[PDB]
Amino acid sequence: YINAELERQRRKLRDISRMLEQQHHLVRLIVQKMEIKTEAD
Amino acid sequence: YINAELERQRRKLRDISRMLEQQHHLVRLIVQKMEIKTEAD
Amino acid sequence: NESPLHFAARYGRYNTVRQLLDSEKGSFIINESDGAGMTPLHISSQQGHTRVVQLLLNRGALLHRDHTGRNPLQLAAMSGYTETIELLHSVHSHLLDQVDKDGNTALHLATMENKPHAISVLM
Repeated sequence: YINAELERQRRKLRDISRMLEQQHHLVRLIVQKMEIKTEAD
Repeated sequence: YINAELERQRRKLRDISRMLEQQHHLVRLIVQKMEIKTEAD
Repeated sequence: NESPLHFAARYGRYNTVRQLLDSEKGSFIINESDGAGMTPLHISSQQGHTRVVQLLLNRGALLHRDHTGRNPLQLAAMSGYTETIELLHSVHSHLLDQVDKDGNTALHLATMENKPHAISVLM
């Protein structure tokens, strides 16, 4: 039961890590193409 | 095997925490330099 | 909703802060509290915006205290922003050793919320 729940949390941390890398690509895309006029230095 | 899988999940939670702090810097940058015209109070 | 200066001070938003303090209203709006009691100097440093809190000090903001009795040093210490308490200490060196309504200092508030990197700078 310990070896069948540690194996279950390993598949859950792999889904969190893949969702977070797909989202980090989009957030990093927004700042490349965001319009900055009023708050420009 | 328990000590070699708890050690593996410690390195995985460190990668999730570092990816999430690099992304929290960018999301917080967007609201500093986002253009707000129509939905301005 | 909230004031246009309380919105701009907590979300970075530097050129809007400098423009609102340039207007004719921008003399008594700089020291105005909200329902929680925080001035724009409190919310800018709670959120850790270190070059917006500097412009509020070049324009001479007053060091009031909120309903819990906390100065801008203690709010930034609860959130663990190290670069903004090294700036507030360089211009006001008497806010370090102060207390609140419950008697807690900045070292008390940084340990209630597990901020280890601030404790090495508070001490």
